[PDB]
Amino acid sequence: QVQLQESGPGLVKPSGTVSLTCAVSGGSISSSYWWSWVRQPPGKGLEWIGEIYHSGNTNYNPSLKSRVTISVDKSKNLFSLKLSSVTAADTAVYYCARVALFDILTGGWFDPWGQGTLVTVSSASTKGPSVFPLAPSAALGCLVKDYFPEPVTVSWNSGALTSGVHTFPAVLQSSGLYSLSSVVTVPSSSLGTQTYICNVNHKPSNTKVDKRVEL
Amino acid sequence: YELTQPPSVSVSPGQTVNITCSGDTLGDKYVCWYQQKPGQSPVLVIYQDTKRPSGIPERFSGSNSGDTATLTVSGTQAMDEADYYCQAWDSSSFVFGTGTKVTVLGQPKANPTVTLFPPSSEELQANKATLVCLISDFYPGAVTVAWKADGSPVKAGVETTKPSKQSNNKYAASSYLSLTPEQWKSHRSYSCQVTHEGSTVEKTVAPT
Amino acid sequence: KPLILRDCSVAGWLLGNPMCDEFINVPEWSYIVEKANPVNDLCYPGDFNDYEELKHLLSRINHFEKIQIIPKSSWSSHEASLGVSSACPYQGKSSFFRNVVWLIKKNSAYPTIKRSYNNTNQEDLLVLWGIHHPNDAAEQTKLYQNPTTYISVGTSTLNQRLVPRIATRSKVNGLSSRMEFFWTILKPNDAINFESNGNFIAPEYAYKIVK
Repeated sequence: QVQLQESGPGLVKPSGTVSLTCAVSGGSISSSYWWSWVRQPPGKGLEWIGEIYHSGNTNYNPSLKSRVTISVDKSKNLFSLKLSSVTAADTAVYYCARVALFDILTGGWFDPWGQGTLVTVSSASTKGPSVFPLAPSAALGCLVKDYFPEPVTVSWNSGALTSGVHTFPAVLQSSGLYSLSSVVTVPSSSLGTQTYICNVNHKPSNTKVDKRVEL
Repeated sequence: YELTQPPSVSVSPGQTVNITCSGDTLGDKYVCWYQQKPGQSPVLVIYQDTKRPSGIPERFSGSNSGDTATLTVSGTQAMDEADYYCQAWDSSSFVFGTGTKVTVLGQPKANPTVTLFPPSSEELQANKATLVCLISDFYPGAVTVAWKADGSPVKAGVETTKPSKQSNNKYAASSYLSLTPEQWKSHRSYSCQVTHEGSTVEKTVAPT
Repeated sequence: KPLILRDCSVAGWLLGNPMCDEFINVPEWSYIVEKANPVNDLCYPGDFNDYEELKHLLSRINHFEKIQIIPKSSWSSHEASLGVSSACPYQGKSSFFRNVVWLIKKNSAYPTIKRSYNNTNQEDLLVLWGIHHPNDAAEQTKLYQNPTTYISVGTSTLNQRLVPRIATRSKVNGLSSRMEFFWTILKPNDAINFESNGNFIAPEYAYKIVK
């Protein structure tokens, strides 16, 4: 079986160049096959970038055409991707794929695919989170925003509060800093008789924040 | 060139589900289909409109005519729950469909519950303003969020999570509108519109 | 000057098979010769009718000149560029014979073609065309919306009617379908007539010959 493997820096600063390579094993780069790059921003659809043939012929996505370059190393048996002048819109999971032609007409199919590698575009460096309360008035929670890098672990009342708790995944804002929210669904009767404390932990910055949520 | 798919469809176990893909003169193009499980790579299920790769069960089949292509799964099992993308080629460019989430119903339907939080007093004194729209306890796990500033759509400063599994096996989602304190104080109303299974839930906050 | 084909057959070169690319600076010839066994005969698998008779004729001529009789852009009723195959690659992508046009459906329709070319030259014209025999019923519909199709080629000395044979064949160069090619000599005042509702491989370039 033929296998593809993506590798490269997972963090690139804005205006920088995303630089990736794809190692091909089980097959030769010199084939009747084409070698393609495809990206998928988190929680979104697949986007074709471009492709290359062992002879050097390329085809690019017209909207990325200005800043994209794909090349091939026959000796090391790999092909590579360079996407320049990057912005937050370039944060994506980057896949490489082998493309085969149809027996009749134009186009082709993608197989196999590599595992994919996440590339984040942010100028941020290690930063601790700010923690803000979401006051109910029922549901209440803690907003954990402007922290870099991931992850952030959240618990309530030092683990004593589990039921009714959901900690959401983080969004990467255009600023380059992550933000998530942890909410707990409680009976509306308990709001005046009971105290709720969220426990936020950011291990990369060694930040531990306890915030109480009131009415 | 764009390929349009329905955002989501649900189907009972054992029943048959049709995933549609639409495009200009799509019947003149060979269409391929890909299965993607969360956190994993796309998997080829159907290529060249009708063909199955070795290792794909006869359960899967596809067809193409006119401007619309269709992926078909018969007697679908739990393992068939995934995202499905159609694919074609036009004018020296490969094109992928918007994608369709297929849910096999393992539990009863649940209407979502939407809570909208205005910026906290503390954040406003930090010279920042963030609207938090929290969506929880709904099934199936597919939702579409839209933000309105004074009834006018805003795509700037909006970030939304993918629906995630709760402890009770329902699904939850979140959307953020990040603003500066001046922007948030420029409009008199903000809305979070959440559409789920043809039904639309809405919450509204206002600066004072 | 005599045309000596290094890697290509007469059929492949007349049809303009992409796999035979040999450097030709001067485009005038006397005659055509095939030596031993050609490396490439037909890139899209199929047959060439009356081939032996044609090779003898082209070695019997003292002047040979290629010319464009039916421009590929003159088909505004159909799709003349998208019909391509992996068995005939060019620069890694799918392609076809250069001198003959594979007509497929534009949008959801394949209107009936009535086209006539009158030889206005002072020389005999070698004209080539073909029929495509699709793999199955599904492929027929894919390429041409019309299930039941025909090709009529008239000349004062010829009456031909072809019906594509839809069948699955052995895979040659990756394809289970076939293409049959035909030729005739068009007299200096005579006109050739084409009619087809599908499966037609139309001429673009022809060859002026002198005995």
